Amino acid sequence: QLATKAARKSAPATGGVKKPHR
Amino acid sequence: YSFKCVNSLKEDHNQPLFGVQFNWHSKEGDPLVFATVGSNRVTLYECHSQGEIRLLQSYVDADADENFYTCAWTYDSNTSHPLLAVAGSRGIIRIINPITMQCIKHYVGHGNAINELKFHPRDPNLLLSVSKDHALRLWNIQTDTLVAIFGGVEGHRDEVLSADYDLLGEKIMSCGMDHSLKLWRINSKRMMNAIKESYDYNPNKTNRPFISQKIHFPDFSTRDIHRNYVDCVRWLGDLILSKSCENAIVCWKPGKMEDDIDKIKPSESNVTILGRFDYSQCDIWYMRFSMDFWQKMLALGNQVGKLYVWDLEVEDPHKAKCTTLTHHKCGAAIRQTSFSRDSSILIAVCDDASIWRWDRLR
Amino acid sequence: KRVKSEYMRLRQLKRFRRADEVKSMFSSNRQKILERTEILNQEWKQRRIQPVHILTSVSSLRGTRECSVTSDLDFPTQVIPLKTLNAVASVPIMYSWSPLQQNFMVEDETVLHNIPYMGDEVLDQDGTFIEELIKNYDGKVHGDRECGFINDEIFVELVNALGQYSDKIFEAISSMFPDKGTAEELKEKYKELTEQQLPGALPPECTPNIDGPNAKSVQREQSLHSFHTLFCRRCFKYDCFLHPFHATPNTYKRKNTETALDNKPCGPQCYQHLEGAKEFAAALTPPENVEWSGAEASMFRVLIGTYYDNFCAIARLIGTKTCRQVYEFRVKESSIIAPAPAEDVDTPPRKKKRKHRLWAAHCRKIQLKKDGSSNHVYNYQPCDHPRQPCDSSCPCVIAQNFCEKFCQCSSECQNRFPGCRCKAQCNTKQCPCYLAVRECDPDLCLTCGAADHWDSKNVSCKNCSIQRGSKKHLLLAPSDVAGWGIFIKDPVQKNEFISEYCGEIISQDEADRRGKVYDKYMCSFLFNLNNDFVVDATRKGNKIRFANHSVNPNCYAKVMMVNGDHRIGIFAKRAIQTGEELFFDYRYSQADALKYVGIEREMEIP
Amino acid sequence: ADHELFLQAFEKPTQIYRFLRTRNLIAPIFLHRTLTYMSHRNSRTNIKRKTFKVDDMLSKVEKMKGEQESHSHLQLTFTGFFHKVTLEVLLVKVCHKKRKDVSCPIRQVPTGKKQVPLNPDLNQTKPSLAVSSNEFEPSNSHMVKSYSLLFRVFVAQMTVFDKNRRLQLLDGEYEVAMQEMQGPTLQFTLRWTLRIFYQFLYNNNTRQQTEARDDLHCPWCTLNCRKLYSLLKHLKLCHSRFIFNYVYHPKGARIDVSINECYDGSYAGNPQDIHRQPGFAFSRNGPVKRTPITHILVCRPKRTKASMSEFLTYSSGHNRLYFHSDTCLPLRPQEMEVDSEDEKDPEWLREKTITQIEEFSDVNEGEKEVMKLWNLHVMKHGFIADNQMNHACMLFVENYGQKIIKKNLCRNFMLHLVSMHDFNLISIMSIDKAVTKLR
Amino acid sequence: KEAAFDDAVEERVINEEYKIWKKNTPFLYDLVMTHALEWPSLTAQWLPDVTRPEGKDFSIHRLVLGTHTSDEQNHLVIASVQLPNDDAQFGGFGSVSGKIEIEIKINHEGEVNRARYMPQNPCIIATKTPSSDVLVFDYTKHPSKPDPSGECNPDLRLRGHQKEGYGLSWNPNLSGHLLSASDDHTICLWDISAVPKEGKVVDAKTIFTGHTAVVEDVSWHLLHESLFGSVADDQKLMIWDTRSNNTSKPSHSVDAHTAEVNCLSFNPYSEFILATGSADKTVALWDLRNLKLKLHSFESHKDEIFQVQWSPHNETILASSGTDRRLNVWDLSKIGEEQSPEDAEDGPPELLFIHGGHTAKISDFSWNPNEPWVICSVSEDNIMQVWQMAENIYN
Amino acid sequence: NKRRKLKNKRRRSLPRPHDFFDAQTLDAIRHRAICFNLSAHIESLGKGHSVVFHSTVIAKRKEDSGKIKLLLHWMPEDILPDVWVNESERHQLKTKVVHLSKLPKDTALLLDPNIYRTMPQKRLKR
Amino acid sequence: RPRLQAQRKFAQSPPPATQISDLSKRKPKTEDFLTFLCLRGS
Repeated sequence: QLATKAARKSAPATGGVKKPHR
Repeated sequence: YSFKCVNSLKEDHNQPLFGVQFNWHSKEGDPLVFATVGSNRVTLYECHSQGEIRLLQSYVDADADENFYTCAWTYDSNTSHPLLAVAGSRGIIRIINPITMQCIKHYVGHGNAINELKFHPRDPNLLLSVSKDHALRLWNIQTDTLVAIFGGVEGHRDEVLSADYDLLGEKIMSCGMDHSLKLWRINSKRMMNAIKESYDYNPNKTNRPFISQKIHFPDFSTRDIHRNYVDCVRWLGDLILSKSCENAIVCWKPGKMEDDIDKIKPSESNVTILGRFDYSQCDIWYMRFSMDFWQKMLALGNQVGKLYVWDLEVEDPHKAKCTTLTHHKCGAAIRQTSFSRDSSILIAVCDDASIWRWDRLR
Repeated sequence: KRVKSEYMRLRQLKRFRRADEVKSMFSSNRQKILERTEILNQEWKQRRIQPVHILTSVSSLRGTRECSVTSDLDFPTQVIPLKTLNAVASVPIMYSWSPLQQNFMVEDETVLHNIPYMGDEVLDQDGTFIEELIKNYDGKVHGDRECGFINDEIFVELVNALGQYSDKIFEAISSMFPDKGTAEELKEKYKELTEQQLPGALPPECTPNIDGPNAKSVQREQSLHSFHTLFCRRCFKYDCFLHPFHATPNTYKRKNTETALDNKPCGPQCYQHLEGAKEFAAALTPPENVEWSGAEASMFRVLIGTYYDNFCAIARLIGTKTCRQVYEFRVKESSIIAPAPAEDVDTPPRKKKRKHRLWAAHCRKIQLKKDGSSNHVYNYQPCDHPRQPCDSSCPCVIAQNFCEKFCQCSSECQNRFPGCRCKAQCNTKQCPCYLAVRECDPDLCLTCGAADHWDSKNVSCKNCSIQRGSKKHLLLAPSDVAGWGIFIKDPVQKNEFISEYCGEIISQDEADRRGKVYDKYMCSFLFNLNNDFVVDATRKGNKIRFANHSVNPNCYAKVMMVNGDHRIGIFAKRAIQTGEELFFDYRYSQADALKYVGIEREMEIP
Repeated sequence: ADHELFLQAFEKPTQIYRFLRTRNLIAPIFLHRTLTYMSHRNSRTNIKRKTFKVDDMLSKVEKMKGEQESHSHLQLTFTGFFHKVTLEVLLVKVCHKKRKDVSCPIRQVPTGKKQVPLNPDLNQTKPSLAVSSNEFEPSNSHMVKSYSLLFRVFVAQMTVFDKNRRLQLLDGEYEVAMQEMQGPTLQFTLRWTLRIFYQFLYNNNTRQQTEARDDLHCPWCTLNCRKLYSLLKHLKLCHSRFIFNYVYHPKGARIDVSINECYDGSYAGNPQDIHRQPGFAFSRNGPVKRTPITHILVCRPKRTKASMSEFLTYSSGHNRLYFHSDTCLPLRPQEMEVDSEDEKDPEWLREKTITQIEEFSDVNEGEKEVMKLWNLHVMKHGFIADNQMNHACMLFVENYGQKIIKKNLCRNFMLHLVSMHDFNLISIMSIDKAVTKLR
Repeated sequence: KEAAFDDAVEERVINEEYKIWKKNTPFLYDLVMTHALEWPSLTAQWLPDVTRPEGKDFSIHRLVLGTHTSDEQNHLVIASVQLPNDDAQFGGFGSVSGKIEIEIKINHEGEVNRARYMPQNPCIIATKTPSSDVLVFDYTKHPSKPDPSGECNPDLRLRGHQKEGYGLSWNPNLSGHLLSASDDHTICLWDISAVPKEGKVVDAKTIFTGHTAVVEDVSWHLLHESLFGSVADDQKLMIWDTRSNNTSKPSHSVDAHTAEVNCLSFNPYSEFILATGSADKTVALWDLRNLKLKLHSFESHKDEIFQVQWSPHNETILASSGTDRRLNVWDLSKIGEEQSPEDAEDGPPELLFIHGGHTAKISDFSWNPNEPWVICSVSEDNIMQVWQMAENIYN
Repeated sequence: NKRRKLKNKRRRSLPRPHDFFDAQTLDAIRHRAICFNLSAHIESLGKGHSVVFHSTVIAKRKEDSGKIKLLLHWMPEDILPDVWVNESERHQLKTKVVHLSKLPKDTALLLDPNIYRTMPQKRLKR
Repeated sequence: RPRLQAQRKFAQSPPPATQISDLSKRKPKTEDFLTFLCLRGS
C-alpha cells in the first residue's frame, strides 16, 4: 500500500567539501 | 405518576431550539420562571395555573450569525438579582441581568463553539465552560480572572461533548466523542489555594498577569464502556450514568463493587457495570436526559417524539419501570427536558421550534 | 463458538449474587443522597431573591421589530418588541496544544480509535472518503468487533472450565474481542493460573537494593545491569524521549593503567607495611573474620573492577572493612578470582595523518559513488565494528555519512570528521562545517569559542546558536493574510538565527495517514525532516508554527545536522525592524501551492 | 428574491451621513472654501496690508457715529380682567451662566401687588397703578443677560429689553391673554414717565434607476458642487462608504453606484479599550499608558492641474493588539516587558518523566528515586558537553546533599557514579571527591 | 441614566468624523506629522535654536515637554524632531529609521503643570508643580538617563506661594525677574538674577494681591521692563505698572468679558495691541491708549478658550484653542469684508482656518521660530501633531 | 520610494476589518431622526437644509398713534425670540423657514444632545 | 455495514425611475412616511 503521498514542507540542502590545495 | 399535556407553543422563526432551564433559585412562593434559547434569540416565560404560559422578555443578536446552545441560571450575592449566561457557535460567553435588561459581562478565549455551562453548587461565582477545543475552562465571574484549564498531553482528543459536577461540588466527570470518560478533582490543596488566590487579585496593584493553573492528567479514565459517541453524563451519589447512540443508558462505578470511590488510584484499570436502561430509536447524537432535584425520577426525550420516564427508587434497574407519555402532534425530535425545583411540571422542546408542557398528577 | 453459552451459564449465578450485592449498594447510595440533598435545601432556605418583571417597551425605539408566539392550544398570541445586544470582537480559530523546546519520539499507531465528523453535508455525496480512510487503516477501529465485553475474570473462569476434550479458544477470543486480540495473552493467563507465583518486585534473579535491609552479595554485572541497560549516552538521560534503547552495553575497553601506583602506608590496618600482603600485592599482579556484610561484599566485588590494585581507596569507600582487612579478604576471596585481560592500545602514527588531504579524497569518493542522486539523506546511527575495520560494509560508510564520536569506529578512523579550525567566526563560506551544513561541536572546535563559554552567554561562533538555543522574543496576534501570525519585537540583521521548528517525529507512512485528514480541511502542520522522518507540530511545538506563507518572504528555513540529529532553523532574508510579519516559502508543488495557498497580499506593481 | 436585502443593504449607510449632514451644517470640521478643488468658493483675496495703529482711529470715529441715542421710570394701569381676585406681578432678572453653573441663573424679585376685581366687565369702571423706578443699573450690563415681567392671578410673561439693550415696549393701551397653570384675557395701558442620472447596483442580482433633481448638489449633504470634476472628487472622498463610476450618458451625466466591499473603518483610539469589560470601556476619566507609534501622511504634494480624464503613509512602532501565547488573552503594555513566557523546563514534562519512570517493575525504589532526582537536575540546567560532567556531579550533591542524607541512599549514588565512570565521563580523580564533599 | 447612552453615540460620531477628516487631509495640508506618547503632557514650547545638516533635505529642532502620569514616576522630557527642509524632496521624505526620538529626561516630583525656558538662556527652565512652589532646572547639569532612585537636586527651587498655580513668565529685558500666579489669588515676583546663596530657598521679591478670585494668567510686556497684566476668574483684567509701590491698587482694572478670563497675550510688533480669551466663548482685544472700548469680538468657538498666541513672522495672524476639540486661526485684515452668500454661510470673512486633527480637548499648542507656517499641538490622548497649512490659502 | 506608482494593494480575500457601528446605536439614530423630522419637517419643506417654525399671536399692543403691534411666538420654541409685528403684516408671516447656518449659536444645541457634548462631562483636573 | 456507517447529527431527511426621492422613501418606511407620494417608488 502507501500509494498516496501527503504534501510535506521540505527544505532541500546539499554541499561539497573542498578542492585540495595546489 | 402521571402527567398530562396542558399547553403547547410554537415559535415563528421555526429554527430548532436546544435549551431549557427552570430558575431553581426561586424563593418559597415566587412564580415559576424559565428560559429557552433558539437560533439567535433568548426567550423567557412564567408558568401560570390552568396550563397558562406567559411571555415575559426576549433578546436577539443581529451583529453576526450564530446558534445559541446552552444557558444556566444564577444569582448575585451583592444584591440578589437573577442572572443568566449564554453561549453559542461563535464561542462567546454572555451574562445578562434581566432586572436591568442589559448584558453586564462578556468572556472570550475559546476557539470553537461551546457545548455546555454549569456552576459550582456552593460558590455562585465559578462557571465551567466546555468547548470543542478539547479543553474545559473555569472562570471566576466576579474578578473576571480565568482559574483553571483542563486538557493537554493527557486530555481529550476530539470535541469534548459534556461534563457534570458531583452533588457536593468537588469532583467532575467529562465525556466526549473519543469514547473516553475522565474524572477530575477539585478538593486538592493546590486547587483550593488557586481559587483563594483568584478571589484576591488587583490589576493596579501588580504588573504581573494572573497565573492560571494548568492540569494535564486526569484522576482516572477509561474508554471501554461504549463503542460509540458519549454525549451526556450524570452523577448519582457515587455512581455514574451515561448514554450513547447505542439506544441504551448505562449505570456503573469505577473499579470493583468493593472499591471505594475516594480510594481509586490514578492507575486504576477496571470498571464494574451495574445496570442498563432501554429505549428505542435513539439513532442520532446530541440528545440529553434530565432528573428532578430530589433525585427520584428520570426523563428522556425520543427521536419520534415519544417520552421515556423512570423512577429512581428501590425499583431494580432490570425492571425498574416503563412510563411513556405520548401526543400525536409532533414527532420530529426532543432535545432536552426540564423539571422545576419540585416535580410539579415538566417541559420539553421539539426540533420544530415548539414547546410542550406536562403537568403531574400523583 | 459456544463461549457465550457457557458465559451465560455462570452468569446465572454471577448475576444472581451480584443482584443482591447491587441492591445492598442501592440502599447504601440512596441513603447518602437523602443526606446531601437535604443539606443543600437547608442553604437554599436562607436566601431572598427579587422577582422578574414583564418587558416594558421603552420610548427610545419608536420603530422596531417584534416577535409573537402562536399557541397550539386555546390561548391568545402575545407580541413583544425585540431587544438588541451590544457587539463584541471575535478572534481567529485555534486548537489545543502544549509548549515544547525539542523533538519528541512517537510510536506508530495502527488502529484508528476514532472517526472524524465533517459538516454532515460534504460527505452526503462523497461518503466514499470514509471507506478509503478505513482501507488506509485496514478496518481496525477501537470498539468495533467488540461483541460485548469481558472483564478478564469470566475469561479466566472459562479457560479453567474449558478443559481438553488453548489454541482454538484463544483464536476465538481474539476474534471476538479487540481488547485481547492475541493468543499471547491467553497463554500468559494460562501460565499465571498454572503457577500463580512471582519471585518479587526485583527481576527473576532478585536484586535487592544496596541501601535496603535485604543485603545479598552479588557480582558486578548483576549490580550494574539496570544502570547499563537503562542509560542513553547521547542525551545523558535515563529513558530518552528521542532515542531508542537498542544499543550495546558499557562493556568496552579502557585504559588499564591510569593511576600513580605509589606504595605508602595506608594507616594502622594498612594492606602494605606488612610483609604478607605487601608482597602478596605484587604476587597477585593471619586474616580476621570481620563482619563483611553481603552489601559490603557486593561493594567490594564492584569496586575491584575500578582499581584492581588499591586496597586503601576501596577500604576508604567501604567503611565496614579495613585496608589490611581488605587485603586479607582479597587473599581469601580475590585469590579465587579469574584473571583480567589488561589490554590497551598505543597508536604511534601522527606524522602522515597531518596532511589530511586524503580525508578530502575519501569524501570525494563517497560523493562520486552516488553524486547524482545524493538527495537521499539518511538518519545517523552509531556503527559497530568489533573485529573488522571500517570498510565498505560499515553501516556509516554505506549510509554516506561521517562517523560521529559515539561510533565504535577506531580512534584513528578515516571515516570520522576532523572538526572546525576557523578563527574569527565559523559562519562564512570558508568554514568547513558551514559548507557541509553542521554546527561546530563543543568538543572539536576549540578555536571559534564553541567549546568555551558554555555556562556564560557570549560566544564568537555564529554556528552554535541552536545548541545554546538563543531564540528571539516573538509576539502573537491575528495575521493580515489568514488567521493568526507571528510578529517580531526587535530589529534584526540579514542572515541571523531566529529560532527552531520543534515537534513530534513520526515515520513517513505514519505521516501519510495524518496528511489525509489534514488535507480534508486544507490545513496542515507537517514538515519533512529527512528521507525517513517527518515532524508534526499539530499537537506539540512552539510559536513558530504559526508563520504564514509568502512567495517573496523575508525568512528562509534550513535543515541542519547537530550532534548526529537533524534540526530545522529559521533565518532572516533581509534586515528586519520592529513589528513586521514573518514569512517563508513552503516549497509546495505549484499545483498544491495554488490549491492551498492562493493569497499574495499584493497585486502586480508594474 | 427578497428585495428587503437590497433595501437593508443600502439602508444602513444613508442614515449615518444624513445625521452627519445636520451635524456638519452646525458643527463644521473644516471650511469647504479652503478646499483645493472648491476654489470657486472664497472669492476674496489675501491682497491687503491693514497697518494696526490706524484701525483704532477708524473705530474711534465710528463709535462717535454709532452712538445714535439712549433711553431715559414707568407707570402702567391695569384695566379690568376678563373671563369667558388680587393680581401678582414679578420682575425676573436673568444673569449669565458661569463655570460652576449648569444653567443660566434667574432671580425673581416682586415689585409689588394690587387687588384687581374678580372677573370684571367693560363699562363697569368709574384701576390699580404700578410704577417702576430704574431698578436696572448700568453695572448690571456686565452681569445680567436680560430682564422680564411675569404676571399671575394663571401665568403670563413678557420681556423688556432685546439682546442689544433695545427697549421692545412703547406706550399705549394693550390687550393680552393668559394661560392657566378667546378665553381669559386682560387689558392695561403703559406710559413711560445637463441631465444627471443615478444607477444603484446590487451585484447584478438587481438594480434601481433614478434621475437627479437640482443637479450639481450632493444628494446626501446638499453641498453645491459647481463642476462635475469637483462633484466627483467630493463624492469619492467624503462619502467613502460607497463606490462610484462615471459613465457619461449623452444627456450629460450618469453615475453607477455600488456598496464598498471592505471600507476598513474601525476604532482608531487605544486598541486595548475594545476588550475592556463594559462600564470601563471609553472611561475617558484618567491617564492611560500605551506603546509609542509614529506615522506620516503628507510630505510633498504635487499640486497638478485639473484633468477630467483621470475620472473613469508608512508606520513605525507596534500597531496592533498582542495576545498571551497560551490563554489567548489580551496583553497589557506593561506585561509585554522582559517576561518572555518561555523557558527550557516545562512542568508537564517533569511530571510525565516521573510517571513513566514509575511504570517499570524490575527496579527497586533505591534506583527510581536516584534516577528521578538526577534527571530533574539535568533538565534544570541542560548540560550538552562532556567536559561539563566533572562539574555537573559536583553541583548535583551540592543541591541534593541534604535530601540524600535524609533519604539514606548515598550507596545508590556511589553506584551511579561507578556506572558513570564506566561510560568514560568521570575520572578516578573525582569519584572519591564527591563522597568527600558529601560529608 | 441617559448620559451613558448619549456618550456612547457621541464616541462613535467622533470616530466617524475623524475617519472622514483623515481621508480628506491630503488636499488641505503641506505637512502632516503625528506621534503617540506613553503618558500625556500639558506643555508645549519650541526651543529657539535650530541646526541644519549639509547634504540633506531636513533640519533638526528640539521640543520641551512635561509628563502627567497616573501614579508612576514623573519626568520632564526634551525630544528631537526632523522637519523636511526642501521643496523638491518627497522612505517618507528622508531616512527610513525614525523622525522623532527622546534625548533628555529628568526626574520630577508630581506632574508638570507648566514649564517655560528663559529667553536670556535656553538652558534654564522653570516648572510649576502640584505643590505650592516653583522649580528651576538646567538640563546641561544632569545626565540624560534618569536616576532610578527618584527625586534629585531641585536646582534652586523657589518659595512664596501657598497653592498650586499656572501663571509663569520671565522678564524679557531684565534677567532673573519672573512672575507666577496661583490659586492663592496673589501674583508672586522673584528675581533669581543674583542669588549667591541658593540653598534651594528663595522667597518672592514682591507679592501683589489685587484680584480677589483665583488668578488665571499673567504675562510680561514685550517692550517694557516694568509693565504686565493680570487675569483672574473675577472677569477683571488689571494693568500693573511696577515701581509704583502698590501691591493692592494697580495702574488699571477693567471688566473684560461676561465670563471668567483664561488667556492673555501681547502683539510682538505693535506696542499697544493686547489679545484676550475667556470662558465666554469670545475673543477680545484692547489698546493701552484707551481701554473702555472692546475693539472687536470673534465668535466661532463653541466652548471655553484656554490659549491665544500671536504669530511670529506675521503681524496680522492669531490663533485660538479651546476644549471644543478645534483650533482656529484668524485674520485681522479681512474684518467686515463683503463676501458671497456661499462664502458667508461657510463662515465670517475674518476667520482664516480651522484645524480638525485632534479628537479631544486640545491641551496645548505652540508656534515655533526657524519655520514660517508650522505649529505643534498636544492633547490629553497622548497625541502630538505637527502640521503645515496649505500655501494656496494665502497669496 | 522617492516616487513610486499610484496606490495599489489588493489580494483575493483579505480579512474583514470588523466595522465599528452597531445596530444598538443605529436604532437610536433612526428613532431620533424620525422624531426630529416629525418635529421639523425638513425633508418635506426644508429640503434637508432649512428648519420651519409656526407663529402664533401672543399680545395685542396698540401704540399711541394709529398702529397696533402684535407679539409673535413660534411653535418649535427654538432659540428664536418673540417678535413684534405690525398688524398690517399679519397673515404674511404665519410660518417661517430659515437655513440652519443662520440660527443662534448658543441655543441651537437645544435640538439634540448628540449635536455636541463635552465628553468628560465632569472635569477632575482643571 | 454497522462498523463502517458514519454518524449523523440531524434527522435522516420600480418601473418609474422617478427621482432621488427614493432616498426619502428608503429610510422612513414606517411611522408616517412623509410627502405622501413615496409610495409610487415602491
